[PDB]
Parts: sequence; C-alpha cells; structure tokens
Amino acid sequence: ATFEIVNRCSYTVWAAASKGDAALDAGGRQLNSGESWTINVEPGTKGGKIWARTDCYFDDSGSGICKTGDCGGLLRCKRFGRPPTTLAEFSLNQYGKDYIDISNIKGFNVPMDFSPTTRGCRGVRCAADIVGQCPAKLKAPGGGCNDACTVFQTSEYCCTTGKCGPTEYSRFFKRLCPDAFSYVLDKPTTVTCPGSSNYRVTFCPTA
Amino acid sequence: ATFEIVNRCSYTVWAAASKGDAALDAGGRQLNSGESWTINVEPGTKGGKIWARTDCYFDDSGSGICKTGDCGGLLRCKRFGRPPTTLAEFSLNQYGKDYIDISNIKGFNVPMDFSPTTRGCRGVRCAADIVGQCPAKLKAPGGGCNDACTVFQTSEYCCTTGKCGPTEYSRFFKRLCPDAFSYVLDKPTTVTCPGSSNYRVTFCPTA
Repeated sequence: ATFEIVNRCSYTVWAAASKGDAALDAGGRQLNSGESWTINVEPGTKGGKIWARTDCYFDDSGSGICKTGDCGGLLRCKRFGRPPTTLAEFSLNQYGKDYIDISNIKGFNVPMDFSPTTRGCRGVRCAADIVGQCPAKLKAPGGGCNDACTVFQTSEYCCTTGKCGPTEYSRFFKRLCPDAFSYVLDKPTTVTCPGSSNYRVTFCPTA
Repeated sequence: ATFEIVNRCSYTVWAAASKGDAALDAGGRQLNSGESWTINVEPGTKGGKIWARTDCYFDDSGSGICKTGDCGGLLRCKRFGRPPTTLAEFSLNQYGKDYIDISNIKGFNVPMDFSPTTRGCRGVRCAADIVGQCPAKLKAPGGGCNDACTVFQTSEYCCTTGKCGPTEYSRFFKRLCPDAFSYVLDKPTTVTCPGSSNYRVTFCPTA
C-alpha cells in the first residue's frame, strides 16, 4: 500500500512510521513546511502507526532527540515514539479489509487528517487546538498535551484491568476530537476500508 | 554473584532487576516492609540495574501498572523502568573488577544504599529527601522527582551531542546526593570492587 505523508504545518516536522518492532519503509524523515513523503507499506501490515515529531536535532548519523514523539533518539524510527503524539493507526489486509483510525490515547502533539486516496471509505481527522486548550495538569513542557495515563499512571486512566470508564481527561480529548479514540475502551472510531486501499496523512490539515 | 535486596521502607516496594534486554534472576518481586530477596546474577554481567517501583497493582498473571519505575506493565521486569527511578547500576567481572554506582540520571523515587557484602571496596548511598525538596518543575504526579532530560527533552539536559555541562537541575541532585551521578557527564562516582564481589541493596537505608 502507498501512504503519502504531507506536512501542511508552518513548521518543520519529523515524520515517523513504525510497526513497533520494525521501521515501516525508512521509518522517519524530515518534512519541511509543504513537503510530502511517499512511503510503501507491505500488505498484511498490522499495528502500524504514523506520527509527527517536533523540535528535533539530529547529527550526521541520524541520532538525536525530539521534544515530542522521540523514538529512542533515532531519525529512522524502529519503535514507537514517546508521548505526546497524535497517532494515525492502521492494520492492512485483515480478512479482506483495511482498518484505520486516529488516536489521542497517547496524547496529542500535531493536528492531523488521515484519509484514503482510493475509493471505498471516508477519512477521519483531529484538527482542534488541543494543545492551546489543554488542561494544565496534562500540558507537556516540551510541547503537546499528554494523555492522563502517561501523566498519572493509574489503572483507571491506563485501563489496566480491562475495565475503565471515561474520565474528566478523556472527555476533554473527545469533546475537541470526537472522531479520535480518547481512552482505551472508547466506542470505536475505526474506519473500515477495502483491502489494499491507499492513503494520505496530512499534518495541520486546516490551511 | 549474589545480591541481597532489602526493603527497609515503611511501605511496600516492588523490586526489579534487569539488564535491559533480559531479566536478571526473576526480574521482579514484591517486597513488604522488612522483607529481603536474594538474587543471583551471572558473572560477566554488564549494564545491570536494580531499582524499586512504587504503588503497583498486579493481577494473577503478573501484569499491571506502577506509578514509578514501571517496566512495561510486568511484575517480572525484562526491560528498564520508566522514570523517575533511583538506580543501582553495575557491571561485573570486567577485566578482573566489578564496578558499581548509584545514579539520579533517571530521577529519583526511593532512597537507597548500595554496598558490597564482601571485602575490598566501599558502598555508596543516596538517602536524602529528594522527593520532598524536588523543584516544582521536576515533581512527578505519580510520585518521585524526575530528571530534567525526561521532563524537557533538550540536547543540554540529555547530553545528546556528547557535550553538556551541569545545570540548575543537575546541581540540585548533586547537592543532596554528591555520591550519585547527577547528569550524563558528571565526574564519575563509580566504585571499583574486586571481581566477583557480593552486594546488598537497601531501600530506605536510614532507620
């Protein structure tokens, strides 16, 4: 499958793509305002994610740090990034269909639209000013709005027992971005698309 | 080598022992106030660490969450824990010697003494009330005092370029615990002991 990743933000972002135990395509790349990066994701991929990283510094060997979404200090991510990170998530070719979603489960750093570029289903987006309206206890110094599990580390926020309800914090994310997952057991906002669809992820979709 | 881990705190802690890519011995265990756990660490081990975890909830299968030092939600740690975590660190049988230290590089959660139980060298300790005196910007909600790299994610605090100096934050840790590492390039506080020594790690040494 093909994914086109577009940076429409006024600032540079460092895109990342991984499946958690391995990079997807090159795994990461610098994207100046307006640039696009096209990656290829193998069919059957399950559990892939794409996110942006902000304020990064990398050396010549692609080793460094980012204030949001850092994946172990590497430019080419092989693992998931440190919150807060708005997430585009997907599993492809699962019994004939593709499943996509946007998640605020790991917080939010950049607004994003995640849409198919082929026919068959609709896209989802979370483009509210979540960082500006972020509750003080969840604001991250480096930038971004963390989720409550990352900050408080409780079974309720983290849904560790498999049982948990929405929370004051959950509802904040859901009020601003209803189409994104706000906590582990939120009613699913996943989109079902035809198997082998293609997509585009755009950061800072409104402009 | 043998390590005896003793909880002298008035509260329960969940001890953890890992080398980062694998558990050391069982990797983790609940320690009530006063309990001791003896583990065996293979000679030649490099890069091992022991730390305490606070406020944990685990199910019957040893899966759960801790407010400080959580290692992926497992009782038996295979990887390192999430800061803040006071760290006992060691590399054994390295050209005939053992090297030990205590580090505040990943913050501090519980006071600790790390001493040999065999002859040949001295122990180190960090038992100041770092959490009570913690700078507001570094206090962690779940409990503990984070280090500045974890909070701010800058190249200076994280020493990402290999060049960095002490900081307002670094000096706070070093003022209260001079014998522990306060930042990446701190002047070493490592202790050199005879190869194959044995040790004891005590949490909440003063009582």
